[PDB]
Amino acid sequence: PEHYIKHPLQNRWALWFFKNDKSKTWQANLRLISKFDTVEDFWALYNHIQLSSNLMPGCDYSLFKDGIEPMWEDEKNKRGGRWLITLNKQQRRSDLDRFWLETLLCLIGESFDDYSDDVCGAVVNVRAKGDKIAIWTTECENRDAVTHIGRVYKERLGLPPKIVIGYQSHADTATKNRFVV
Repeated sequence: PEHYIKHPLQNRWALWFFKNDKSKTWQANLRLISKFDTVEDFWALYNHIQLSSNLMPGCDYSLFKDGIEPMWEDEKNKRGGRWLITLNKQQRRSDLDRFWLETLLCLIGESFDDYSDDVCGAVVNVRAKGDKIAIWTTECENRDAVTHIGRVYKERLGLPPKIVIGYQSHADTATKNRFVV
């Protein structure tokens, strides 16, 4: 049966796109692209869309578990936060696309062991002043889960142990770091 069945993923995922249009509210600029729940359907989608480095400034991609919208207000994000990766203008070229794909694989591959259930999704923001990639988790007070996801993520990204990344709550963002690894 390994011959003809697609490989189902642990979760079904939704990809979202955001395009900055000052005519519209922020929520109105957020749009679901499509969903998938197999490895094959993931790659069909990835191979079909623009690399993040080719997006116009002001655009975002978001990959979230089906039923979680990529906004702070979702029940699964209101008490959560994000591990934040900040990219200077030069890293748009060097690391943006490879960091984002690694992040996508950390999500769909459930790479954070027992704490993968705390993952909600990830977001890449393409911006003229500097890009951002982040993994969103559901509960910023679960120190074990947050710091563990943060350590795994930093290692999968290949970041030097010289560098530090930080985790901030969405509540703080909507109005500093809570954890660092």
